Amino acid sequence: HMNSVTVSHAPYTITYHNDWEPVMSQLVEFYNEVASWLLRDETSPIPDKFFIQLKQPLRNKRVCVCGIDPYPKDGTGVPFESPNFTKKSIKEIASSISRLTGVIDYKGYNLNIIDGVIPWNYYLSCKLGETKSHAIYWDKISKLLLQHITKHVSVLYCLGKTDFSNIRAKLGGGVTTIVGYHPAARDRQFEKDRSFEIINVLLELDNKAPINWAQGFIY
Amino acid sequence: MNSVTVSHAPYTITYHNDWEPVMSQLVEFYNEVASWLLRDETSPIPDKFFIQLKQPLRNKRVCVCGIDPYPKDGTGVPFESPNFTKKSIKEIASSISRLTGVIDYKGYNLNIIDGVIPWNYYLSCKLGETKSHAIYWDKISKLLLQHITKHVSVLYCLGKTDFSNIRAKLGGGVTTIVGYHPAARDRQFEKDRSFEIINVLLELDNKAPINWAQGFIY
Repeated sequence: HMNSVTVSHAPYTITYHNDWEPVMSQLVEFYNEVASWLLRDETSPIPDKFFIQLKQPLRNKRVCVCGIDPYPKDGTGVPFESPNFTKKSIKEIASSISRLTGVIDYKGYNLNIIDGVIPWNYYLSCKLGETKSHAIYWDKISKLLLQHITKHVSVLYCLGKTDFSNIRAKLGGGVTTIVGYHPAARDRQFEKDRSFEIINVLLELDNKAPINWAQGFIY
Repeated sequence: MNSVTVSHAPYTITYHNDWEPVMSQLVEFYNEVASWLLRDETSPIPDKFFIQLKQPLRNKRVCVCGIDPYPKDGTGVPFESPNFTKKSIKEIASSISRLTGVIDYKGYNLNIIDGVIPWNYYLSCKLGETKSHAIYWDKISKLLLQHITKHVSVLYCLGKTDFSNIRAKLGGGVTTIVGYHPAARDRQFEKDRSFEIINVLLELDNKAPINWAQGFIY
């Protein structure tokens, strides 16, 4: 179910799943407006990995786990992913799921291999080593894409109370938005955060299947 | 424990200390719209508009919210029913009855429950007309709800259609659930699990549960 459109600058070709179709024209238009600017910065991730998450189906997703932007370094295009399992954020998320599920022995963790879950970066790049530095470039695109995502998922789970302090939640909507502590914050706080369990309670209340968070583990 | 003056009726607003950081803008916003708002007969009466501001907020962990007051005989206390005839509070009491096991009762009040603040998003309607003062309360409503959600752990909105266009900067801290309106005649509120799930959500947020049985009047 894959398609392809072209943008005037790198990565030139953008692959996407059918479910993203209603957005892709405005996306191409918007990205052509800012690409020349942001590409003059070296970025995390690299341009070829900006949009790889658009390959994912959305209709089978019921939970979005969203961070504000990619890792300052070594981003892969897949939000929170750390191939060698070294980034603090994914390690803490893993520790939380470890205590939750009883899985003690694991090599890594990836939110992208969990049924029903799509991990998301609100901004799709940052200047290398500088968090939120590409906000002005992704702004319009960021609203466009997230709004489309929340047309499919039942729960939007944002990580970072400061980062998402001004997010406007739509009540009725059929989408519940919760904002938790950033996993790489301070004074634990994220560790005692039970947002993953809360999500499943919300899902089951909405008569949806719950998330099997243990699926994220890599052995 | 406090008081401020406004230019139109009810001319004065009494409030608890916890509402202090909001009262500056509230007076300003109310003076802007009160003139048009007051040309209609309202439910509730102007002197009952803000009586829920007398409630403490620091000791509240659950907000139960309707879109606006009942079009007749509103008391300023959301969902309150003196003679216990409004279908809303009766369906609610019925649900709480099943949850708590309390069988015999002659009434129910959400406003006498520790940790719970009943709320109406819009603070008035024209007498006999539902959702008619949305355009006057809009700014005020966002301000007051945002403040509440700085304190409560769970926000329970009743009426999916009613709240379908409402957006809010929740922040927190706050888990939101939106359920069917209790007075809906196409729905069976007995099948609603919202009240039961609230205490689960509170436990997951490491808070004490709500004792819903405190609502019963005997």
